Amino acid sequence: SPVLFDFIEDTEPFRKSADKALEVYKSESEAYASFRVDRVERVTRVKGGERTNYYVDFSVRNCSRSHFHRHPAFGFCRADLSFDVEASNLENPEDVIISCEVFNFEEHGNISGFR
Ligand SMILES: *[C@@H]1O[C@H](CO)[C@@H](O[C@@H]2O[C@H](CO)[C@@H](O[C@@H]3O[C@H](CO)[C@@H](O)[C@H](O)[C@@H]3O)[C@H](O)[C@H]2NC(C)=O)[C@H](O)[C@H]1NC(C)=O
Ligand SMILES: *SC[C@H](NC(=O)CC[C@H](N)C(=O)O)C(=O)NCC(=O)O
Repeated sequence: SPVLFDFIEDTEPFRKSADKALEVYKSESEAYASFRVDRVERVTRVKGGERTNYYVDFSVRNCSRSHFHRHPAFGFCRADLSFDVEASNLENPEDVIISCEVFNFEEHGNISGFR
């Protein structure tokens, strides 16, 4: 059985999947409580003998940093959605694995300095 790796060009149908994966992620990681999906960036499909996996790569924002003129923040997440090969839509993955990494304006280089 060959394994097929390719990309889905129309990512908008994965937006809800990204929203829900972030919701799940933040329920386990309290520092992420204020976070919201920015854009779905890329979706990769891997089709195997057993499952179809979709890897939904998405940007996030730390909305608590939109208040009080805080330092900006951004993150990238990947959600791995694993589907029964018989699934007819995206709504009900058998399981989901999510990781996220954050990029804080003030923790990198000299960009948070003054003249
Ligand atoms: C998203 O943005 C918010 C705001 O920057 C981040 O929450 C803040 O996280 C810092 C570091 O944990 C908190 O500071 C800590 O405060 C505790 C108690 O005050 C103190 O014991 C620690 O030494 C530390 O200074 C800060 O309170 C918290 N701020 C707010 C307003 O909630 C959050 O971490 C960012 N999320 C992620 C995933 O990066
Ligand atoms: S993180 C602050 C909120 N952002 C969003 O809800 C979506 C992400 C985008 N970066 C965007 O909105 O441009 C927010 O509260 N946005 C403005 C509002 O008051 O709705």
